[PDB]
Amino acid sequence: DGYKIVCYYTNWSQYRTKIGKFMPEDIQPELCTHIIFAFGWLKKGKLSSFESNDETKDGKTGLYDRINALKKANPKLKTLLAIGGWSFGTQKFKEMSATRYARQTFIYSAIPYLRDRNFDGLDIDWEYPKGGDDKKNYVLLLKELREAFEAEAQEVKKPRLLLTAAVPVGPDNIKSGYDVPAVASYLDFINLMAYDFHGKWERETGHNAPLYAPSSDSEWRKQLSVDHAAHLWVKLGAPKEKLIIGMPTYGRTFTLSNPNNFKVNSPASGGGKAGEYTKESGFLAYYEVCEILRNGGAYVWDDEMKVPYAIHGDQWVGFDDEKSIRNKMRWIKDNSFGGAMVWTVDMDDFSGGVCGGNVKYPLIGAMREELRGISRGKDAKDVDWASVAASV
Ligand SMILES: CC(=O)N[C@@H]1[C@@H](O)[C@H](O[C@@H]2O[C@H](CO)[C@@H](O[C@@H]3O[C@H](CO)[C@@H](O)[C@H](O)[C@H]3NC(C)=O)[C@H](O)[C@H]2NC(C)=O)[C@@H](CO)O[C@H]1O
Ligand SMILES: CC(=O)N[C@@H]1[C@@H](O)[C@H](O[C@@H]2O[C@H](CO)[C@@H](O[C@@H]3O[C@H](CO)[C@@H](O)[C@H](O)[C@H]3NC(C)=O)[C@H](O)[C@H]2NC(C)=O)[C@@H](CO)O[C@H]1O
Repeated sequence: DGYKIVCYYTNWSQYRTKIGKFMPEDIQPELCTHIIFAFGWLKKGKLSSFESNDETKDGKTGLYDRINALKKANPKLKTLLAIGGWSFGTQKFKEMSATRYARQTFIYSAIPYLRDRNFDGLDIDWEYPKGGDDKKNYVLLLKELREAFEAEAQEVKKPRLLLTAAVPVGPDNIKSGYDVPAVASYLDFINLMAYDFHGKWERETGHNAPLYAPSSDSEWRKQLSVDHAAHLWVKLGAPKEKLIIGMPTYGRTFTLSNPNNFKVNSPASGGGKAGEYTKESGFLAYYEVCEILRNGGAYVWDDEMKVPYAIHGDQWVGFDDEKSIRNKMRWIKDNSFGGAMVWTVDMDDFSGGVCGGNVKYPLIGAMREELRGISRGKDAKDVDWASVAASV
């Protein structure tokens, strides 16, 4: 019991190079209370493997087993398999949820799939149900999943499979797709995706995950904050304790139209240049942001949003650091939410070698410290970026 620390592990992190290369054994068994494996997949309406190397076959241990092997060292650890995500899209969910036969086909495939692979539950990551049909059918899917999980638990006499979901922070997305009271009822807990609030799809800089909106925000734009989103879900009927608030170990990047105009809400010409390890314009891992800050980048703390951003030339990144993460943990406690969720475990400074404080998992370690009272170790000190990096 207590606050949850819910960590997403992404199976594509296995393909990154050099400092970016991540494997299940890089996760400390005691780091998180839950590890969610992103992702499984759907084939012919049934739960299936994303890639053959997630599976164990021919004496070669797959990623599923290597993640679940962490429970040998920490038997309290729970694992779940996520289905969906951005790549997965919506059409396969629409089809699977559209009829009782399609739903039950999925459900009775999901239970043995999970049990045979020693997963403790299923995380539904449909992005996103949209429109009245999806809104109803999503509730029906969760409802039938939950009652089938309940029936199985009683028949096999094992603890029940968990059912969770990752849900959006955009008010339009929420209203269109989510019957919040029913959704909240059928889920064990709710992974609030409190990030991607702003990014290269907009023509001005904005933070990936501001706790509060800046005052320069239009009052439409003010809805886009962690604080507003979490409270919206409560207002709509989600129990506070079921809300696990997402925390990004990444930032979103912009190229400034003019390097002299570098504050939040400054004109941008597009996304920031790709990182060496994550190789995607508009995006950087926390440890890629660290390299910037240790190589001439300027650090700004925004005391309105309670988050930092970094500038280097015309490159702008809104990210979370040990300071913003600790402050969000205090806000989690002050508001009695259920804990913190992390996207992802593989973009923290997991080696402890990149950000300079010589602490493995500085961000997630900070989450666990603040929420569960577990020290990150003897001389584990937050990097003070205001001193380490340049200023504006
Ligand atoms: C839990 C939740 O709903 N997750 C959201 C994530 O989907 C999202 O991250 C992106 O996820 C997609 C899959 O959903 C990634 O696609 C894969 O990307 C790598 C290369 O980057 C590739 O090697 C994989 O094979 C590929 N798979 C296939 C089969 O498509 C995508 O890269 C992710 N990348 C980024 C930069 O986000 C995150 C981020 O917003 O939000 C989650 O909540
Ligand atoms: C045509 C156009 O660009 N329209 C914009 C809308 O898309 C935008 O909504 C935001 O869309 C972007 C993508 O266009 C979302 O970012 C994506 O987030 C997913 C996970 O949430 C991530 O896996 C993707 O990688 C990422 N895409 C990119 C390109 O980085 C973003 O989450 C949407 N907004 C919110 C609040 O969730 C809105 C913005 O006003 O309208 C147009 O600008």
